[PDB]
This record gives sequence, C-alpha cells and structure tokens, in this order.
Amino acid sequence: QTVASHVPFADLCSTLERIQKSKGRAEKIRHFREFLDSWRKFHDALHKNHKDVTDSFYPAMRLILPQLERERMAYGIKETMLAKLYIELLNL
DNA sequence: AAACTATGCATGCTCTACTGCTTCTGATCTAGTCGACT
Repeated sequence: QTVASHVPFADLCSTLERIQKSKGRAEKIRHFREFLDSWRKFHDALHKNHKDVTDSFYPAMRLILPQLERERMAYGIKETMLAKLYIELLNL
C-alpha cells in the first residue's frame, strides 16, 4: 500500500510552485518540511499493522531531484522533441 | 385464303483488349539523439 498511490500529483506540483515562488530560503524550507511531515504522518497512520514495509519518500524524492535518477535511463525526448510532440498531440 | 416456317434484323448484354488520367506506395536523401573514438 504505497503512499504515493493516495497522494495526487497536483499537491506535489503546488508545493513545488510555492517553493519556487517564495523568495526567502526560510519559506521554501518551511513548505518542504510541511509536505514531508504530512507525508510521514500519512505513512505512519497507513502502515499500522506493518512488517517493515519498503515504502518511503522515493516516489516523490526522485521527482523532486530528477538529476539523481539513475534507475531510469535517458527518456530520449529532449526540449526539441518535447515541443514537437506537444505540437502533434495537441493538433495545433 | 389461312397457318406454319424461314430469314433478317435490331438492341442490349458480356468479355477482352487498348489507351490515358488520378491516386497510392516503395525507394532514396538529412536532423537529432545516443554512442564510439582521438
């Protein structure tokens, strides 16, 4: 029962947007700490009858720090390819 | 004089080739991404 299955991507996107918008490092750290605390509290409340489940913050941590992603190889779609694919798919 | 038969013709139908026009498809040239090398 992974926590990421119950956490919408919109919440993470909003947290990242708030972090970027904030000017002082204190506000960014506060936002990230609030998100992490909510995630940890939800994880603790979900896995009550647990057996040392291998569920952690990796699903969100990898997205927050894509540069450290080693499990997944190169996507093969760079900025030019992404722009092209957006053009065909959206039928612009 | 009337009934049956004969030829004769026309037109629509079917097939096979023939030619020319239009559209689809297969072969041939380059941008990007990843990787190799010095």
